[PDB]
Amino acid sequence: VGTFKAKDLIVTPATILKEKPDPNNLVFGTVFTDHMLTVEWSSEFGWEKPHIKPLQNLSLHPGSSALHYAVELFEGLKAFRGVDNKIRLFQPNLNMDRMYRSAVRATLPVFDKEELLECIQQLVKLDQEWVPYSTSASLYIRPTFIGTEPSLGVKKPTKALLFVLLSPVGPYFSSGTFNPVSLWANPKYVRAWKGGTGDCKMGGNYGSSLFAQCEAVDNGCQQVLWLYGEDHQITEVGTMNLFLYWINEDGEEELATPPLDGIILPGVTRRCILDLAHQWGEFKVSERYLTMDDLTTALEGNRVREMFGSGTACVVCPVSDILYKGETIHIPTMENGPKLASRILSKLTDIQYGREERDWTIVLS
Amino acid sequence: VVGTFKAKDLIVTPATILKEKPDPNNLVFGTVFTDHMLTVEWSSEFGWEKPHIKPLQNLSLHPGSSALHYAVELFEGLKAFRGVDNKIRLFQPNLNMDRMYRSAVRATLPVFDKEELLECIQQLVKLDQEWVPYSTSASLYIRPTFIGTEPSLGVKKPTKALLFVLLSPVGPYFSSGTFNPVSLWANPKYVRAWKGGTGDCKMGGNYGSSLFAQCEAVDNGCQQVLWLYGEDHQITEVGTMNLFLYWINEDGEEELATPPLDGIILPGVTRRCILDLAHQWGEFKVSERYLTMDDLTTALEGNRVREMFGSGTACVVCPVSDILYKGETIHIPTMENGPKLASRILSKLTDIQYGREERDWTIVLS
Ligand SMILES: CCCc1cc(=O)n2nc(NCc3c(F)cc(Cl)cc3F)c(C#N)c2[nH]1
Ligand SMILES: CCCc1cc(=O)n2nc(NCc3c(F)cc(Cl)cc3F)c(C#N)c2[nH]1
Ligand SMILES: *Cc1c(COP(=O)(O)O)cnc(C)c1O
Ligand SMILES: *Cc1c(COP(=O)(O)O)cnc(C)c1O
Ligand SMILES: [Mg+2]
Repeated sequence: VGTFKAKDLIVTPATILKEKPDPNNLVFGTVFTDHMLTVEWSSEFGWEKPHIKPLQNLSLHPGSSALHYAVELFEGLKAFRGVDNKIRLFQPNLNMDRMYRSAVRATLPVFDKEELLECIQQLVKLDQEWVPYSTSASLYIRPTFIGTEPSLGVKKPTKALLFVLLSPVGPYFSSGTFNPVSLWANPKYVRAWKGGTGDCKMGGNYGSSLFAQCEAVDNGCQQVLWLYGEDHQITEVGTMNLFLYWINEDGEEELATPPLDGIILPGVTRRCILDLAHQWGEFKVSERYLTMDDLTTALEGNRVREMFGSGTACVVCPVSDILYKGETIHIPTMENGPKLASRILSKLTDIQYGREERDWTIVLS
Repeated sequence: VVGTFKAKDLIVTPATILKEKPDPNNLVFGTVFTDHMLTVEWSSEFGWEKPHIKPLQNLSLHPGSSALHYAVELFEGLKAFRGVDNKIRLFQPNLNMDRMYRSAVRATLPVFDKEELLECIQQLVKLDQEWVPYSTSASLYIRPTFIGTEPSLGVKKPTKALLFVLLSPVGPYFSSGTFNPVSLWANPKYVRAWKGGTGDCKMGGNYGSSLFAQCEAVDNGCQQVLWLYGEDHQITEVGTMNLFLYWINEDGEEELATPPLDGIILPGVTRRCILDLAHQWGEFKVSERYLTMDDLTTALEGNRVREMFGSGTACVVCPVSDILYKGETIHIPTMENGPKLASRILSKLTDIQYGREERDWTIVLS
């Protein structure tokens, strides 16, 4: 039981460097930088020294448990080139906390969160010219942790690989504006269950999503609204946390989001939005159950203001419609500004690009 | 695009150095691999490439491959058996091809021609046929595997995939080669699968989530997990195996019971074979029915339980001796009852697998 250390980094620079992309023509998660971080683990010898080396294919035994039994987890965070040309990470300690917690739940080996964050800092530093020269683009950082056990028994792995990829990305939507989405709400598909891994960023949570999203697209919708339970609770939207801004049953202005009862991924963006809403103290902030009946009752009383997803790749993604029980239900998000969604995006973007000082950002090592 | 690969297009790159075969008595499940593997690449742009049989070697995967990030992956498990007549047989391999195809559609992995995949698997086993053990208690495990190799990090249907097949010689699941009854850990805190989920498919995402509960079982002195579901603590599966209960039921009737295929149970090939045999014998009631922990503890207090066992490909029939539940150890008298039915099932399935009797369930290697 132990950790790799950043002071042990072995750095092998690429001798052929790739052209950087146009920061205005960027598709999320498609372009990769020159270098990656890799760290090997075995039960026999523990953590090997960490390597920063050229981006390359992984060489994996075909029996590797990541390939058979989804022994795998990941993270997602961003580096931003500030208005002052200082590169900043955003809330990276929250990602290290979540990745450590996911590793325990996956039965992958633990590591020192500060050692991994310093290894990520050194990788971004080497590839810093990849952090785009744009106030609407960023560098996506993908820490990934896989079982590489070369045996077909279903068991805790005795071999693993932790690696980090970098990808320059633009706005999630090419327009760089709000592209409000239609949601497909079919209770036939359930993303997560009590006693499952839905509250960890484990790869096994995401395999089911593709089929339901393909069905959404066949029915003229862009994303899945994940429903849970006999009362059709609204939980998450695609790969994003779900917020509802409304007048509640008590006549109170409220920002509501489902609570962390085991079927909700505790998003870093979700945490930030709840912290902002509590700080502003302008309306009620509630982690509470929201059902489709709660929503349709509110819509018929003109009580709904905004619905939006939260997540790293999109930040704030408004919802305009839900298809449920054969009816298209309009959500008036875009007819209400969307004032709160816009205020949140502006605040987070100002912090990310260093337009205001914050404890939420760390300058590049 | 090429809609499916064909076996007639197989490219064979033989290994030039062959490995020493293992002792068929000293085999740990899924640890030893044969000389060759099958690989077939797919892209949305061009469809399926030609299939390759080549030496076992590492895969070269883009680190963004969706199998590694979002568990875009599934597998199968089936066996080849060297008969008492030295003919190698497969056991209902078309059921595995059907299950794998159905899982691929649910995963959004590309379709393939099930007959062409089975012919490629036959050619791979034929090349590595000396790996099929010279033992009536050992077999060759076949692991078809299908992974998303999409390099991009969006959560989306893959535009690149790899279908591959590994072979692994395996002995009895336990080195003793006799029944090693297990103790089960029953904790309703963890759930394997749920209604609206993918528990009825061999998708890798069903297994990664299970390891934590298995580790908790082991540190509480148990070998396997009894998977509970719902407010009434339905008993569903035992480890990675289907669950059978042989008992006198609530109505006083001798009964072999197993949970029903309601979407949270893997539809095991061994499970369906056991139900088919039990219906054919007609010596007791055969029921696909819900079973709860209360049903089981009530039966045990009434001395109504005869045998409990798992069914699956790697073990065939795996008896259960004990369950740890609500802080108490509950003895299951499987081994004090022979176990007569478990032994009879094992003997019948092994007689079919090793060609001691003719069966529509076996196919001789082409
Ligand atoms: C898994 C981590 C990487 C990642 C991959 C991926 O494919 N997506 N897609 C995202 N947004 C699509 C989307 C939308 F555009 C709108 C709504 Cl309401 C809901 C929604 F999910 C986001 C985000 N944020 C994201 N992140
Ligand atoms: C996933 C497919 C490959 C595979 C991997 C693996 O680790 N196992 N372990 C198995 N048997 C352990 C076990 C037991 F020994 C006894 C009982 Cl009651 C329940 C049980 F699961 C079996 C079987 N059959 C199996 N198959
Ligand atoms: C990552 C993730 C979230 C939250 O994303 P953040 O980028 O941490 O805000 C929500 N739901 C799912 C399924 C996720 O994978
Ligand atoms: C593979 C598997 C079984 C057994 O299926 P067979 O086709 O008999 O090998 C049972 N339960 C689970 C969860 C499985 O993965
Ligand atoms: Mg054909």
